[PDB]
Amino acid sequence: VELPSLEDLKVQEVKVSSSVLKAAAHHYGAQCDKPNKEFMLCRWEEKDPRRCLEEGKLVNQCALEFFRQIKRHCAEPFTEYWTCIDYSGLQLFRRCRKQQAQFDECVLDKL
Amino acid sequence: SMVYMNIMMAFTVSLVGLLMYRSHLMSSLLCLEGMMLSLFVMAALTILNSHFTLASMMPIILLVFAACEAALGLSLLVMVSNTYGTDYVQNLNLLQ
Amino acid sequence: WFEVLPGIAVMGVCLFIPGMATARIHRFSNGGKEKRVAHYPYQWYLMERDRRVSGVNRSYVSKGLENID
Amino acid sequence: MMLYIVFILSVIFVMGFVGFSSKPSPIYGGLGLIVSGGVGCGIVLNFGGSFLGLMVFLIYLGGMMVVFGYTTAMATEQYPEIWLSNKAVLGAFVTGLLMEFFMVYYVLKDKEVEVVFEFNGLGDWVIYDTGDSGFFSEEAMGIAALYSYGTWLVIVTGWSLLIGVVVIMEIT
Amino acid sequence: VAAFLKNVWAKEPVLVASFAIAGLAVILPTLSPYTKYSLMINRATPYNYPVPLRDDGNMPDVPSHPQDPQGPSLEWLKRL
Amino acid sequence: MFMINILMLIIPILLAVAFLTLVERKVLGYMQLRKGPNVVGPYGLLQPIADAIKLFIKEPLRPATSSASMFILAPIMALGLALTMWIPLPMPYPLINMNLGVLFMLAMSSLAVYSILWSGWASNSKYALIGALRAVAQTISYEVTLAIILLSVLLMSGSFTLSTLITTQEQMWLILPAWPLAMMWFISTLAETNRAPFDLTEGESELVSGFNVEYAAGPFALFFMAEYANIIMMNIFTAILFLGTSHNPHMPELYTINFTIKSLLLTMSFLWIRASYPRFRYDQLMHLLWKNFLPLTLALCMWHVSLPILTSGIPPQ
Amino acid sequence: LLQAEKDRRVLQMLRENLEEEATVMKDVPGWKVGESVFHTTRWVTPMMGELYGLRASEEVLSATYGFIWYT
Amino acid sequence: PFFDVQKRLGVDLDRWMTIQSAEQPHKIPSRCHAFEKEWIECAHGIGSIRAEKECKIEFEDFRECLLRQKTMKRLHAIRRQREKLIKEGKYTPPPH
Amino acid sequence: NPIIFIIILLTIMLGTIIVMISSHWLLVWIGFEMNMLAIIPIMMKNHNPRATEASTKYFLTQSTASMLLMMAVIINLMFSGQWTVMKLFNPMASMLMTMALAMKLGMAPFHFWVPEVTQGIPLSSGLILLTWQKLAPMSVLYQIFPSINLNLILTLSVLSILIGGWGGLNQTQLRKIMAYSSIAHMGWMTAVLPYNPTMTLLNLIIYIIMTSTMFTMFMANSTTTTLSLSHTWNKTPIMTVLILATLLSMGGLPPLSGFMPKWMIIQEMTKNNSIILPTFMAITALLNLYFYMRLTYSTTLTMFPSTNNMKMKWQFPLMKKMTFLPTMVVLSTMMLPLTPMLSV
Amino acid sequence: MNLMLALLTNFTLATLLVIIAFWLPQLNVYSEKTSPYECGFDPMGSARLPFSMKFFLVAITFLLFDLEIALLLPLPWASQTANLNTMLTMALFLIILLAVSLAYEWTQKGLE
Ligand SMILES: CCCCCCCCCCCCCCCCCC(=O)OC[C@H](COP(=O)(O)OCCN)OC(=O)CCCCCCCCCCCCCCCCC
Ligand SMILES: CCCCCCCCCCCCCCCCCC(=O)OC[C@H](COP(=O)(O)OCCN)OC(=O)CCCCCCCCCCCCCCCCC
Repeated sequence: VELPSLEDLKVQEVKVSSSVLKAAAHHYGAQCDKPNKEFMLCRWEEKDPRRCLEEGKLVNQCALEFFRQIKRHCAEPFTEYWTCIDYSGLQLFRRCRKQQAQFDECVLDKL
Repeated sequence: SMVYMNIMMAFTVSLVGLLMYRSHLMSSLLCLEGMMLSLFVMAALTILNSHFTLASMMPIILLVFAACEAALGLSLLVMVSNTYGTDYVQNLNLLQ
Repeated sequence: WFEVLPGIAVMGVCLFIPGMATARIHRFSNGGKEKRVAHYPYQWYLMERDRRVSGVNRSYVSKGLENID
Repeated sequence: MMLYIVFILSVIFVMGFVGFSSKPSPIYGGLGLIVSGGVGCGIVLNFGGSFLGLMVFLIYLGGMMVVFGYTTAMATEQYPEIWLSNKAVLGAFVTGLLMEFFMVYYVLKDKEVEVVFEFNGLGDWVIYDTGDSGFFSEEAMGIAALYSYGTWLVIVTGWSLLIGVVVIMEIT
Repeated sequence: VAAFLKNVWAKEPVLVASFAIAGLAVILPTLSPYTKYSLMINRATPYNYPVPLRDDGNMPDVPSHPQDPQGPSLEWLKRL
Repeated sequence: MFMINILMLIIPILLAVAFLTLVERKVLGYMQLRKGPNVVGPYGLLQPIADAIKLFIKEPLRPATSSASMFILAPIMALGLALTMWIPLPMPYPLINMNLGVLFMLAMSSLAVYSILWSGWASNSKYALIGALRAVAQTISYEVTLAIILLSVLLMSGSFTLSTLITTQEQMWLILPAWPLAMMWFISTLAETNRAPFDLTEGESELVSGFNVEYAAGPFALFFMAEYANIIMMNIFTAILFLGTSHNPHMPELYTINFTIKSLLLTMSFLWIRASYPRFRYDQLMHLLWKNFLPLTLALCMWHVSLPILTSGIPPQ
Repeated sequence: LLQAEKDRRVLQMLRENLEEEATVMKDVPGWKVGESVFHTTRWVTPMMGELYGLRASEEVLSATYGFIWYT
Repeated sequence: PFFDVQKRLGVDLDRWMTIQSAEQPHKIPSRCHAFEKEWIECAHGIGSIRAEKECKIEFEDFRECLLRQKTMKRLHAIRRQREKLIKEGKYTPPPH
Repeated sequence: NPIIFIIILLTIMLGTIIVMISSHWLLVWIGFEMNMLAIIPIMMKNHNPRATEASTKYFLTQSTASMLLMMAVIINLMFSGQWTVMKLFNPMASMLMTMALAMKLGMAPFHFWVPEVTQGIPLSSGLILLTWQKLAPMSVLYQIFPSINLNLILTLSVLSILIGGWGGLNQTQLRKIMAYSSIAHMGWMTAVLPYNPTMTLLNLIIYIIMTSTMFTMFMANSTTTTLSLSHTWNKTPIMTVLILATLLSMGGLPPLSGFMPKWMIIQEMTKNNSIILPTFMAITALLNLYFYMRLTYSTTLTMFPSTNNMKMKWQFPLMKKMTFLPTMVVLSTMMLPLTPMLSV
Repeated sequence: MNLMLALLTNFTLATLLVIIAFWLPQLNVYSEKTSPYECGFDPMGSARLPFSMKFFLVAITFLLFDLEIALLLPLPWASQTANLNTMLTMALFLIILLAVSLAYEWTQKGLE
């Protein structure tokens, strides 16, 4: 077999934790929809994940800008949102249901 | 790997000299129920790493007969002691 | 109806210890947070990922949005 | 704690059988099975399937091993003895006990000796060999027990047991 | 026969309570329209991942945007 | 500091079985119109620390006509499974998060009868030879009265873990939708763990014949000890299953306070039954399992299969 | 995304376990570098010994036996 | 003799739990699912007496997918390629 | 007792159908598992202490012969994982297969399963039910057939008639004389099975007929050979002529139809340039005839009907399907140009 | 790796207290009459353990009712499923298949 080099690796890796990744996570996937759904056809409809390395970076690079937008515009209700849901045990969604609209007070409106 | 040689060495708990002999026949029916778990385990190691997803209902059903089988065989071993009081495999009357 | 209450009050305390002890070990060993549970093998995959990227060697320290800016 | 925790269990399980495979006076025969049944369940409780191991305690070790000891009183009630206090027990205990080590001795302790005894090596972490991970469905092993597709299976095994009582409702 | 359901319930009301719960248990799934919702709930719980399809001629429905009015009616549960 | 947690659970519970032997008789005393242990305490409270040292001074004979390796192995397996069963049990956090641990209770409650079959055999003759054979026979028959109606609530819980068994009861106190099963849940553990009305096990048992009949106070000191460890453990298992308390993650302190108060109340009933009712005369003991207990348990089993379907109320897992 | 961050791990793992194998020994009674065990050239999944080779010291134990016997 | 009732009238008595790639209740395949579907494609209308000596390629790799016999030997001999030269340098790779 | 005697008896043949209706080694395990569960009551019915000490010698012989079969399944579970009933893909499996199953059909090794059971069961009435257990594993060797070692299946079959022959010249008890020459008629059919496995079933269908009609003749009183004397001049002299005809037919003499198999089965055994193999066996079944002659020298020559006891009454047993057995078990040799094109 | 050190603590504390309570004052310096008086109130008892039929059928009957609760065991896992008319009508079969095995045996139990 033949493999790609040590280059086409070492991309800008999203270094976040598990709960802050699961924090937004819901607004995330349902509005990008060009690089990622096509990446599934690049993995399901043809196999051998050694050919399919372009769109693995197309899903990654746009996700870099998703968190870059949320830091500049509104991060004050965001950081307290994944604070309470990180108060752990299964990461339930019915505990911080009260504090969910204070995050989404402007995500529908501001941006 | 070596997790199959042990246990395929442990399948030799039949060993036929001690599958009907010597007396106290309960010692022989012992290894008949103890020959299971050398089949219940040797199946379970193979269905589980190689994700078959369906054949793992077969080790559940492997116990269900061999329990009912040996329970039947244990009924008759009372009947040999109901007539005597001792099982003692060196009882033999009907020749061959 | 009086002297039986001290007999209760030594037995009854003796089960208040192990509930308070274990609840203040997991919350204390992992720094003021509950302990991550993992029933399904997908749920393990988040922790073992998070150990590789959190800070040193732990599944109980956070990274935050401000980490990657 | 080691990588060799599976291999160190199974040798006990092999020596569990040689405990009762020879002739131990059938009340220590129970102490050959319950030892092996737990140690054997120590193997099966790896690899993912824990429901399939914990049933071996309930239906085998909980069900059959009472009745196997609920007899040996109503029959075979002679004056009991212990194994290894006689000459016919110890003469067969050592016979496989060497091969219980001798099979281990050269399967891989040599480098490769030579062609026929080196295809299967001990260790290392490829005993499980299940990477990578899966999904949030089950182990699985979890979505396997089915009152779906198999119906001909259950309609026999249900009905095979129903004649199991009627055979024993007679002679006794 | 109408006394037999009252002159054994004066002697052994033990197994009579068993048949009364054995019956009226097989009967009811053929009765209420709450069932087949028990199969309708149980069908639209996604375990696996939805792989997409490809456009080739058809184009039957359901374009690249999911929040368009594209897919079937499983949104009666949020109103439920 | 995981090792300091295990010792923080074995040691504070040996007091609660030693300070139950004292409340065994004060509660049983005011039913007779008489005070508790009056003179040594002052209130009694210092009785068991004096009543423990006497047993380990008094000479632990072995019987001359006894066996050796069986007689001193059953008290090893007595305290083993009497204390190992306390592990997977949430209050509010368990020591161990087993995926399926409700079944592990029956994996622990099954092997306890395999010591009675030893000790009745291991020592000696007829007052424990046949007299313990008919004590294994009652304890085996009350698993099928037990394991069915333990499964009969799991069709409504959803799965096998115990964290879901507190989640499903946040608004119900589940003794109400299953109160016929809750009756036969009680009497099973009242007879399986060898207690006062169904009492051919211990000392009411022809009033002379027991498994305690031969153990001098050396090895005897655990048998009683270990045994009293089951009876506060089926009570800690009933009150996590039917009468479930409320869990708050921000305040775990108020869980245990409202929790230990409840298992103590059910533990009173094992004392409060003994001062009312006589025995059952071994036939009628087992005459009411098959003929009388069992066919109702299948009846509600078929009831609890169809009712989650014909309500469209499937529990999620 | 969690898929596309996982497949990048093993190709790094395959490259270092081959490139730091191809510099170990080049014997004429030795191996070719870049071969497969199978005739068919198609991307089969790797194995535990493929990813984690003869190292087997600490972290390989936590990889296999991590989900089992506890969080 | 093999009557084969279940081919006449279309019930599956079993037929589903037989092979490694049949149904998969929630579509989780095995470790060698790719070679089952490939090998059964070989011998379908072939009468299996010429299939033993003609196909012979799609079966052998599938046997070696399942046990990993020579893959473990090419791995084991690398422990003897190096690792007598523990003391003769070439740590390879340095951590990490 | 009467209705439950059918439900036990009904499921015996329901156990063996699943052996034949199966594409899956798990179901053929269940198939003749429950046969070994549902024969044990039929051994018992009148509760005599030989019968209880005979079924227990029957039992564990067919527990191990069960148990090695499941060992043979799990070996080729590891190899290629297909569970259809076909060739077994491993010579360590098929070797363990065939000489496990050789106990249920009992061949010449795995010896005394056949005399020690059938002798002295007080139910001599039937015990025609030991024709199903010769019929279930033969339905398994029809599929496994193109995977054997060709030496073991002959060495169990060359020993079969050489030791099933010698074993019974030293007998009087006519249940043993029926128990013997039941290994011999398992010797002729599995000597052929590697070569054209049909024209094996021809021998089996003949063997069911000729043996079933032998037991029905025996159900007047007959226990021992000396009792086989005292019914010519007492019960019916037409019984003596009938019991002559089937034995001389079952010996293989060409005026009757037990010569129908061999005559056809050597048409297959040579045509495969194997000549020293049939000439051994064809001369071996000759002292399989010295059972039958010296049995016919008892009843058909008025050998001492003494101890005057008159049966002045008629007979009312149930000789079911008896009027049509020695009319297809004797006279069929002209009427079968192709029985082996119906059964093929 | 504590499961497995969650119980080997519990058994080595169990076998600790046995030998300290039993075996340590078993080496004490008293007179210790070893005469055959150690058996209580059944002095000689020169007999073998006799067979009791009504206490054998209790063993076998339980064993055949114990098997098909393990068939009945994955009923809560058989809820989140596909086709459920099959799942309901097959689950009701085994219980009735357990129930008939009562009623036949129920016409003859004996003094159990
Ligand atoms: C007289 C003194 C001499 C005797 C001393 C020894 C006595 C020991 C007796 C102890 C008997 C207890 C055996 C109980 C076995 C059941 C253990 C079990 O099932 O644990 C539950 C768990 C199941 O896995 P899971 O729930 O899915 O984990 C969550 C993953 N997210 O499983 C796990 O969490 C991890 C599974 C692997 C853990 C290691 C294997 C457990 C068994 C080790 C001991 C072997 C048994 C010894 C023989 C028993 C004899 C009675
Ligand atoms: C159509 C809609 C659906 C319909 C649903 C209807 C629901 C109905 C629910 C009924 C099922 C639950 C009731 C359980 C049955 C009771 C058990 C039983 O049957 O006992 C019968 C027993 C036999 O004796 P008997 O028949 O009376 O004959 C002697 C008379 N001389 O006689 C007895 O009474 C024995 C009494 C018990 C024996 C033990 C007593 C010891 C003390 C126990 C005290 C327990 C107190 C409560 C337990 C704790 C509760 C939290």
